[PDB]
Amino acid sequence: DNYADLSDTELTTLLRRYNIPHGPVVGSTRRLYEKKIFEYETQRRRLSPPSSS
Repeated sequence: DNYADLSDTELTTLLRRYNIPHGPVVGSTRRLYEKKIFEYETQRRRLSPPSSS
């Protein structure tokens, strides 16, 4: 998509706009957040658990 142009704000606008379980946006767990954000919009996104699993 474009995880080589956006900056931190967008990460949080992509880790806080969908509400992905993200804590501190640090280097290590930086891609894991810009990477969850991939299926989140191309096959899955929330599908929260209505009953169990």
